[PDB]
Amino acid sequence: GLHPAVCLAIRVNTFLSCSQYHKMYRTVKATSGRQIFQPLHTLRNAEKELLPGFHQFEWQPALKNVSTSWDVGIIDGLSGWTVSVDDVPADTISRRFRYDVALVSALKDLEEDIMEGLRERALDDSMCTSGFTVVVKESCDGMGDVSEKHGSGPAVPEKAVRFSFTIMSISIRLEGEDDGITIFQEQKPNSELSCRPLCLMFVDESDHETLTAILGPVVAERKAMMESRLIISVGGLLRSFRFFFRGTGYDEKMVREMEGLEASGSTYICTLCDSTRAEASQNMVLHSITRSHDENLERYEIWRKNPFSESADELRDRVKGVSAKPFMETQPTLDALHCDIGNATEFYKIFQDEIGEVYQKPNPSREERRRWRSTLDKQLRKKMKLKPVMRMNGNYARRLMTREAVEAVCELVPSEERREALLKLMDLYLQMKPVWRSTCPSRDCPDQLCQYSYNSQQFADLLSSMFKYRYDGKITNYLHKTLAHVPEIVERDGSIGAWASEGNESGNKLFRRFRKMNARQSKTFELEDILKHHWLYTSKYLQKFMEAHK
Amino acid sequence: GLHPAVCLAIRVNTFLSCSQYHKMYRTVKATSGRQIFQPLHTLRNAEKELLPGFHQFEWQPALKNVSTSWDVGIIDGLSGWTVSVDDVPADTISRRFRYDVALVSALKDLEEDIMEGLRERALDDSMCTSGFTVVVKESCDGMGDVSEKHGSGPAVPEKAVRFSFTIMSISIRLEGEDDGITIFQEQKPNSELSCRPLCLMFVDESDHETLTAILGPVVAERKAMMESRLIISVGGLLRSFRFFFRGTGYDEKMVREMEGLEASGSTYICTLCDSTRAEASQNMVLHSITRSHDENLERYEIWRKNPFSESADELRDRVKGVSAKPFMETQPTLDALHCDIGNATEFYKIFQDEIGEVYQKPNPSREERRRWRSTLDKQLRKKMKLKPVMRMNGNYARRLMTREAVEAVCELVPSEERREALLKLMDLYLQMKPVWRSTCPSRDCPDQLCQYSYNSQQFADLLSSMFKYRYDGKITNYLHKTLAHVPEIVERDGSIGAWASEGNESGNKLFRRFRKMNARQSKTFELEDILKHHWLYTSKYLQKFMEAHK
Amino acid sequence: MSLQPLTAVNCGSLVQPGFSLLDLEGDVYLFGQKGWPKRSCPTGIFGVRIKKGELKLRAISFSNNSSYLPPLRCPAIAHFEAQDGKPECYLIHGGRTPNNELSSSLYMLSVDSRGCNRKVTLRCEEKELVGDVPSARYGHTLSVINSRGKTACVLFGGRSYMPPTERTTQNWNSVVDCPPQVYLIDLEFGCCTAHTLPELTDGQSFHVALARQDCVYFLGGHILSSDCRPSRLIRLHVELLLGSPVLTCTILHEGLTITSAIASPIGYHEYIIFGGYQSETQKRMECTYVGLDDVGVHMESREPPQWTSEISHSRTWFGGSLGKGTALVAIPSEGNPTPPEAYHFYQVSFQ
Amino acid sequence: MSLQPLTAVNCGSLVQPGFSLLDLEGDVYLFGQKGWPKRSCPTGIFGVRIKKGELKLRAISFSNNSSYLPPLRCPAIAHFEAQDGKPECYLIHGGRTPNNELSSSLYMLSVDSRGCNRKVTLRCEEKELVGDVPSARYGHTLSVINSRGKTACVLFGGRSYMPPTERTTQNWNSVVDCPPQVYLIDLEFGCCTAHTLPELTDGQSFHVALARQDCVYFLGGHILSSDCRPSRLIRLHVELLLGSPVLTCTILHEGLTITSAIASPIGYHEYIIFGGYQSETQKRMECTYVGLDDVGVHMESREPPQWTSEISHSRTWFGGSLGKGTALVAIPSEGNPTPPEAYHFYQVSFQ
DNA sequence: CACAGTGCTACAGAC
DNA sequence: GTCTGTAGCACTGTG
DNA sequence: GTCTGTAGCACTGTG
DNA sequence: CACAGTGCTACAGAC
DNA sequence: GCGATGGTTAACCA
DNA sequence: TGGTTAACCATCGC
DNA sequence: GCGATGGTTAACCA
DNA sequence: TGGTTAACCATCGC
Ligand SMILES: [Mg+2]
Ligand SMILES: [Mg+2]
Ligand SMILES: [Mg+2]
Ligand SMILES: [Mg+2]
Ligand SMILES: [Zn+2]
Ligand SMILES: [Zn+2]
Repeated sequence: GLHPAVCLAIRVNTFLSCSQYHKMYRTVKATSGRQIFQPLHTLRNAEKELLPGFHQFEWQPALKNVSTSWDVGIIDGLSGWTVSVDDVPADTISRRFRYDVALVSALKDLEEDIMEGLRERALDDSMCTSGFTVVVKESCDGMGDVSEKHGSGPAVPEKAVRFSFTIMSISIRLEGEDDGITIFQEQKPNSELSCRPLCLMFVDESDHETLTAILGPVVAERKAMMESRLIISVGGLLRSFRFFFRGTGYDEKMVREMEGLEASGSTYICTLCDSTRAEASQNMVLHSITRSHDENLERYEIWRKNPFSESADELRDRVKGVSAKPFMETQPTLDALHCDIGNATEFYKIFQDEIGEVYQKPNPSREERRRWRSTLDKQLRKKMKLKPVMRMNGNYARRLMTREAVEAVCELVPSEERREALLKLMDLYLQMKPVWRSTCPSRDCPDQLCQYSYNSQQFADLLSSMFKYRYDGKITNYLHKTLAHVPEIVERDGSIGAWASEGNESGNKLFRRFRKMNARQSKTFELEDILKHHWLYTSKYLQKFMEAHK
Repeated sequence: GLHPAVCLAIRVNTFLSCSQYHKMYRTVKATSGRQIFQPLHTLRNAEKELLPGFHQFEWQPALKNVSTSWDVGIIDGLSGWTVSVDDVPADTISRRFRYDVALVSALKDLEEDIMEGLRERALDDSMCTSGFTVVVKESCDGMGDVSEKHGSGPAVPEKAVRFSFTIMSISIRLEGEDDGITIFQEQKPNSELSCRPLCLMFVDESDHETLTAILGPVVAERKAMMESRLIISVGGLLRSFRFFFRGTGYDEKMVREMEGLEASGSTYICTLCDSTRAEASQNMVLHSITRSHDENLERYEIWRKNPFSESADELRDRVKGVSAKPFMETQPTLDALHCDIGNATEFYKIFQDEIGEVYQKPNPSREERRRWRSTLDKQLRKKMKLKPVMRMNGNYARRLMTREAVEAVCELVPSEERREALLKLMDLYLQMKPVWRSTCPSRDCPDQLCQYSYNSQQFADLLSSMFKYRYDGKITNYLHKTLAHVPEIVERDGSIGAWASEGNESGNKLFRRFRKMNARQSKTFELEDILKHHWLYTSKYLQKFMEAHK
Repeated sequence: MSLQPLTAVNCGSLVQPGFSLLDLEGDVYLFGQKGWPKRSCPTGIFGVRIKKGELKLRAISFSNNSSYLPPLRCPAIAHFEAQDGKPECYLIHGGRTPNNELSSSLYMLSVDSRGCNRKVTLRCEEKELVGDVPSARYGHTLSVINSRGKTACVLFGGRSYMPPTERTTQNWNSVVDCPPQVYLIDLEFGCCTAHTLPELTDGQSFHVALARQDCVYFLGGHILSSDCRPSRLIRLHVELLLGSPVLTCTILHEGLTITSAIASPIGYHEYIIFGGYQSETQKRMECTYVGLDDVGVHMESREPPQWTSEISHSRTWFGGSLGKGTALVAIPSEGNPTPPEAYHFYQVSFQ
Repeated sequence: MSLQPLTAVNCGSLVQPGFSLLDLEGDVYLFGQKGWPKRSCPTGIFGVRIKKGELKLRAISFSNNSSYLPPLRCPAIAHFEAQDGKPECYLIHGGRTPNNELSSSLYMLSVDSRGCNRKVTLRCEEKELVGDVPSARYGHTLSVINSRGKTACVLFGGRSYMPPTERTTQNWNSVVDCPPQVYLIDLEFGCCTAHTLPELTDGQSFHVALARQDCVYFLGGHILSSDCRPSRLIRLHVELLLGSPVLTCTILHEGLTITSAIASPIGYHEYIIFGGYQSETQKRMECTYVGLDDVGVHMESREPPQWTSEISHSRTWFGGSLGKGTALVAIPSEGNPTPPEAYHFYQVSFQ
């Protein structure tokens, strides 16, 4: 017959509801069997191994303010809310894995592949056990429009925030004095099967009380985790690891309320640097990264305290937009996806503006503006094959950003110098497009990384020259970032778009199916099985069972 | 290994994407195989023996103005719109089966069970092949909110219309002089697995142009189909069938739209009778069913021609709601689902009214109405375990009208002779619920059918006396029908709920799962696959492979 | 010769690609709303008034004597001008019903009484048709002729559903040009006799007819069989004689090729032809002044109103004359959430 | 006594179950709000006005020399009355930060300068604390005392997160009553000394403190150790003498058993206690007039206002005194689409 | 430069 | 000569 | 004595 | 009186 | 949540 | 006055 | 479609 | 005058 684990992989990888899988199993058993598939119960006990709270492990030194028990599974995210009618309400439904246990079950999942690396690298598998380093991308995204279930209660919001992490790489260092050798480097970080769901809530991310009240313990786990080395028995030998966290693949609204900024359309645009709106439109390309987490903290402390006794606006100008207190560190960087979409919405604006001629008529009425858009979308429907979307998805963004698509707009634009202007513009943008999209720019697209700065100078001078009528005193957030800070963060991090929110947001799609297809389903246990089945979806130990190579 | 068809039904009946099925297949083959499942191509080959346009059949006499070719599969529902720019647009995308071919597949697929009926009846399978009669419930429903695809075009609405049919029964009459004996009586018509999708459109259903355009051919082959008798070789013997057509399981907006009546809240509130609102409020319970298709046509001619030369309102009062011309004949009946829902929304209004005393205060401020709904839903969720809902779903409507929930809202209303007023009201209503909603009232719940009229009298004058402040000059459509025309119909049919809109509007869930996971997906090719895979879902021959004697 | 953009305010939802604007006794009336009449308008006819860039529609009550016609999409419209003892009619036949069907019942529309606030009571009398009746057809044209001195109607063009042999469930919504036979329609009584003659080898469709003093000029139609748009121009000459009518027709060596064209009567018999299409993709831009001389029709190309980008790049467009040398056109608009005004409207004016 | 139903108009989203209403120099000010301060109100403090059933909130600018406090949800509020040196201040400590934490820093809020038209500048100066300092805690109470004749602030009650050593990531939001030690807070300088009570065997929370000359009455509040609400009433009597304060506490063992009570001053020292809860499924409908006699506190039951059905059947409710005998309460509302204003508001008044 | 599908026809590599 | 398996196609849904 | 299979639970989504 | 699930614990019927 | 009916009231053209 | 007149309402069903 | 920023303009209480 | 307070619009990101 079939091995139980292999079968279980057949199940979770093909998206099979346990009910549906029991249907199939029963059938093939009763009809010409001699059963092949293993019945539900052996599957259920076979997956005990994969889920967190299985493999025994220990940190050194022991974590500050964390439980030492390693067998703990799904926990209600409340983390002890005393549910007094008098106190803050219990409204939230949440289920999360305790961070470190999730981490070990995700990494002990890669034991085979890190052994693979150690063998392939021609390193001794027995030698150098303690010199491991592990780079991990954490991510968080809110997802609206989640149907509430009738249930027993509690009455709970229709928004759901989903929080996850992906293991990007593991590299040896010790002996020392080296680059460190990369044992494992994830091939497709932009895949949903590379993303392991950590936590599940029903909360709006604009509701700060509740969100901080759930995610607080998690962040604590992080601040502890940055120090101690992990210790796991792996591949037969007990080895010691390290952990590097990159908070990345957040949308900007989320960065700003989590990094405690004033958001998102204010006169202080950039997360990374202090430049104002008009100040940034004045000179675009030249900026240096300044603001970080520790900085945001000291800034809050000099806002809340306000030692020099400045009034509202001068104080707001001293701290450059730090009002709220940041509770979470985020490595400074630009999301590939949302920046792409942002630039595409700005270009949507520009195209709209060149349908009629809007630098000749400084303030046109709303009517012929709607008229203009209808023109633009009729055209974009004909050529480029594009439905007039409500909110702009990244797919649209990728389809409209081409020389090819810009051509469709070139047709309507009345004059030649403008028609040529936005074409030249798009060419300039596409030459700089892969640097924040492509996985590893250093190699994949070397010259476009080499020539970026000059090219952005070109672009910005095109704006300042022929497009100034729009960009006189203003420029968008993301467009600013992409015309300023790309070279810096690439030559620092080494990659961008490798760190993209793409992996995480895609995860949201899975959530929905899992909630609908693989849930209980009731408000008591839903997140239980969503989170479970999802974590079982991402596991490489099942996935290479599904490879069954060739 | 195992049989191709059995496997095909391991897929279709478990909701398995062909790609996913191929994933699993490849895995179980490569790992300890000795392949078990059949590769995709023999599945695709196997399902050609089910889908319509397979089995050869013949009608006598020949169907008027319909093609005689029996092998035809999926047809684009356009029926060849000439797509001149200058004519009416080609905007709609549609895929339908040719009606009769669909039927013969959905029937010869019941061949095993019809022979089963013959041998079980201890009838001789060779004798009496002519006297077969088949009663089929056709249905239609609009489903809003369908995403466009970016596609090549054409520009197409975000609404869909899904038209289907279920075979309800087959009975033998000949020799003659008898009841006719029921060979096959469907056990669960309210299941989605009993409803076979016949036609699929992307069209708004309040768009009469395109709806009548695409759905026209269907109705025509209907008007032909009710006359000629079908002839099918079945069980080795060529046998002759008759067909009976019950239009049922339509929403009322759809009804009114299709018979050319006023919609839906007008002064003529009845599909099955001529009474106005006031006339219905005065004497609630006594009405005799009048309305039908043929004289609805005569009515349209009276309106359009206006032979006696009458003023607009005098003419509209004479012909009583007939302005438009009826396209399609439907049986004069009450949909179970939307009636449960509509009576429940009426009751929602009555409870809401009985929180703050609304007969003491002839009119409220909107603010205190909002207040009343707030308290109502807060308490309802507290006890009855019901979240507040934006629309009235049937499930909510079922958890709503009970003694439980009424005694839940009886806590709020301060007056103690009003409490047992609406309580006794609900008791009466519950006592009259199963008569329309049961599958076969004559059998299932004989005394409630027996005592209906008297009971509805009680209900009615309970309103007219105690509740009159609301019901003085007005009442709900559905609430009118259910207090009048239930007894008339269930002795004209034998059931109401058996004919309900459940089978069809459960089919929407399947439309969305299939389009989303079992479609192409390109705007051109998608409907083909939704419709095909769905038809394959409903097939009995594929379904009975899923127990095989449990 | 300029355009102004219009806002449709409320109720743009009742305009659809096939429709008709009837100019009689001053104010002009929209006809053929989308779908069956909602009881906000039990008649199905809207008085349309344009003030200060604003397009407005108003319900028109019907007189007690009237039959209430369905909202037909592409009927043949002919203005029957005021004279003894009729005045004054808009003749409509037959269009095609919202529940998709073709009428083949000729409606005679007229004004009755007013105002008092300048309401207009209208009356619709379908005229029964004796003799061989013109088949159900749509998108054709009909026009008025006056000869010695008897007045009648001439009916020509259009398409129809397949004849009840080729009739099919698979081929239904597929149409075909009707046979090239004109119908001479005596407006009293309902006798309409069919007529034919060799110079018509095919049914033209969506063509525009113009009528002056017992002569009718048909601008290029759309032929389905050979799927092309003849630059040929039809001229028919009818002599009404007791007891038999004589029709003689001829061709113009060259002329205009356009389908689905809008005609606005600027002068006496001279209309600016706005025009729909030169081709199955490319739509007609240049506008053509068409005068009618007793010698023969002639077309002077007029400098086309400067087009805003939208109306120039549209795939399809439609409209009708408000009259007064002024016409209304509409461009289908796309974006979501649906505007929900399915059409942007433009007023276009000559002189 | 009666209630007037209120409409929230705009700005209804800035109230959350924990919050404060400070009555000083005429108009009363909403303090604490959902989330961090937005730029519509960089301070976070809102002036509130009620006119003709309308509840209005407006921004309050801060003076230059001021600090800016976070929107604390359940702080201990004490009105420090007009006297030397600077009138008149609302004392706030320490609340719970929207980014979830407890501010252990005590804020001193004073009125600074008006006008002109309905405009008041407020100055927020946190007073640094030398000690012996009190822990971060929330939902407790703080009240003003005057003894011979030196003035101080008595601090007691409340909850906190489990002590740093025993706190888990699994048990965090586990929250325990703080130890039963009062703090005597000298308002200058920041020295606030801890003091232990022979009569207090348990930590109390959401209790309601009242105060008059050198005396404070703690009206009953929730205990999380035994999960019960004591009917007993706490009396404490402080005597401030150089160089050490002497506090004595006693019990009067019959009184109200309540949690989260709204105290609205009507007369000189006599508040009405509106009041939050009987049991944890039960909310107090019965309103209690509380006078303070030098002999001892006494409470007469007042006939409760007629409760409309909604406020009668709600699960939870909250509010604060507008002052002058008038108070504001709020009932959480639900239906979808969301209300959007999550709370309906009621005004309630004595006499 | 997201990714893992989405079902089907086309055409190759395999006994 | 039949059986089997991946690539081509345009486009998806998560933002 | 282990293995296997259905029932209990509250609630779904299509309206 | 919709229905076929929805995953899991409970407890029976089977070698 | 969208669309259509019906009547009350209120804006406005003559 | 008169008929809009756009509006706003509550009504009814999807 | 939703929430928050920011500037111009406009309603309104003194 | 003055700043409410609305009100609207255009900006910016989800
Ligand atoms: Mg979000
Ligand atoms: Mg429906
Ligand atoms: Mg519908
Ligand atoms: Mg997001
Ligand atoms: Zn920047
Ligand atoms: Zn009736």
